[PDB]
Amino acid sequence: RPGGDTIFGKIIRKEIPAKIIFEDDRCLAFHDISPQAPTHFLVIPKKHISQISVAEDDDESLLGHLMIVGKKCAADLGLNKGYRMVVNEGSDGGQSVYHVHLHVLGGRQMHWPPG
Amino acid sequence: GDTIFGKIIRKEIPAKIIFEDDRCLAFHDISPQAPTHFLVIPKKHISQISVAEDDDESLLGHLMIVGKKCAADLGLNKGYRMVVNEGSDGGQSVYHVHLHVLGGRQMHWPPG
Ligand SMILES: CNc1nc(N)nc2c1ncn2[C@@H]1O[C@H](COP(=O)(O)O)[C@@H](O)[C@@]1(C)F
Ligand code: NA
Repeated sequence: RPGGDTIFGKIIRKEIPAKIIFEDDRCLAFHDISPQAPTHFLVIPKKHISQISVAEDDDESLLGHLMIVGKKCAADLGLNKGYRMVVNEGSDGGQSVYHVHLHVLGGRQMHWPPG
Repeated sequence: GDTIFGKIIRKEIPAKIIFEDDRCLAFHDISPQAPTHFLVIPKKHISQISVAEDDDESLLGHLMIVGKKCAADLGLNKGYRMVVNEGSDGGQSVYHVHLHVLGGRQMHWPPG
């Protein structure tokens, strides 16, 4: 299925509702359902890639496009003071949905270490 | 507008370099927050992700592919976290774009 059958594939195909911020031919940006900050959204590719550890060398442009879209959405949402971009990989990374996604958190002071 | 990461790229100060190519450098972080904590930075000086242009997409994605390849070579088979901090709220320390890659322990949520 185009986009796959994880909850993110369903959101890509408009089968499950989501709060969409931006959409193009390569990616979708939408608000996280359990926000860990005043502003917390996700940017996902439309192409299904299960995890960053299995991304191909030709996925570089797409992965960079997730970050460019994440920084554009953050500026459009008024995050003028900054934000944190996060990609979780596997069990130690805390990954719970196996479809690559970039978290963007802002609206508050983010702390160190990042988890 | 030089930065300490510019001195590392230029080999003017020591760093434990993990990998280098013609457009990026990966090296262990001097103040590690996990058993394995390294950075991947572009050689081109982009001060922060908020000012990166559309033409930089391939270079930014290259940081993540190099980061995931370095993590595999460093034995992070149980997973890891990749982080990019922007500005004061993001907790950005050096004004040279850097991708943090942290593993070797359970990463917690929220991510700071
Ligand atoms: C109702 N859904 C959720 N509710 C609550 N409370 N926490 C959730 C939900 N989904 C995920 N998480 C948390 O997000 C983290 C990052 O996951 P990923 O985005 O990188 O895949 C996970 O480790 C989690 C389970 F702590
Ligand atoms: Na610099």
